[PDB]
Amino acid sequence: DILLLRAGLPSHFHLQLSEIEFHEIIGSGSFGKVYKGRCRNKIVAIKRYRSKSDVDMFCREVSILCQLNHPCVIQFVGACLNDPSQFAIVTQYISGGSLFSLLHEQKRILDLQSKLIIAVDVAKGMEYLHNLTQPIIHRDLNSHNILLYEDGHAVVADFGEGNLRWMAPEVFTQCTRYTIKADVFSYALCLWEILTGEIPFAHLKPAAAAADMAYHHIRPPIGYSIPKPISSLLIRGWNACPEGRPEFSEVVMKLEECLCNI
Ligand SMILES: CNc1cc(Oc2c(Cl)cc(NC(=O)Nc3cccc(C(F)(F)F)c3)cc2Cl)ncn1
Repeated sequence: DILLLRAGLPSHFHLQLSEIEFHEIIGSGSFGKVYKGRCRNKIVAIKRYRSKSDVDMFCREVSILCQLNHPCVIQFVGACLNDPSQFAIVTQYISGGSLFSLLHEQKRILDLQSKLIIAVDVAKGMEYLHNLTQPIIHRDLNSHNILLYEDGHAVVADFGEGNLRWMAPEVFTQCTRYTIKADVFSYALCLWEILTGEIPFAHLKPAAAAADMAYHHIRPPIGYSIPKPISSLLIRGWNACPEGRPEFSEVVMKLEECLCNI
């Protein structure tokens, strides 16, 4: 199974653990630890791994990562595949921190152009993922999974955390496979999060906020201040009906159009 991955993975992506230099620990998880370090004269982040469940996730992640090549998506450096002790995933380190920190922790006041540049960059990355021959549903797009360069540009990542006529809506929805349009919903919430500088339903806990969007059809408030083209993107973006949400190819277009008038 691992051998099948070794073969499909381009040779230049093959790392030897000795090639990788581990400095500090940045985060933890079910998979193991995430180190910062140095590899091939680059400052990198290393996802070091500690069952068949765990390995299935490892192969999945590498298979995803070796395909990704876009300036708005995380950048794969390589993977070490010799034996399950040495399993690691290396990516180019990004130093500007998450979008979450910029908005809610550093609480920095942002120009509309600064806001729109991050928003466009995230839309491009998503457009990229959705337009792969085998499209990738991020499924967990949020401001924690959006990293920033020091000049204000953004990158999309993933830290890794019967008859229908009479069916209850919650039951119907579980029988309906979700699509890439699930990312457009998440994205819309991020877009609101950018412009307002507030966490979506900040006064609520996560599961409480989710229930109000699903059961009670509540969205974050869209003020008059927010520009017409973007408030439009919001309205259509977090539409309960997936088919009513726009593609990222259109999202990029509308947003780039805005960057010209600013
Ligand atoms: C703190 N600066 C960092 C941290 C860092 O850690 C990471 C991150 Cl953030 C991500 C990943 N790997 C992935 O994101 N993999 C992935 C899997 C499925 C889909 C996607 C995507 F991009 F399509 F959403 C990405 C690994 C590490 Cl070590 N990396 C850089 N700078």
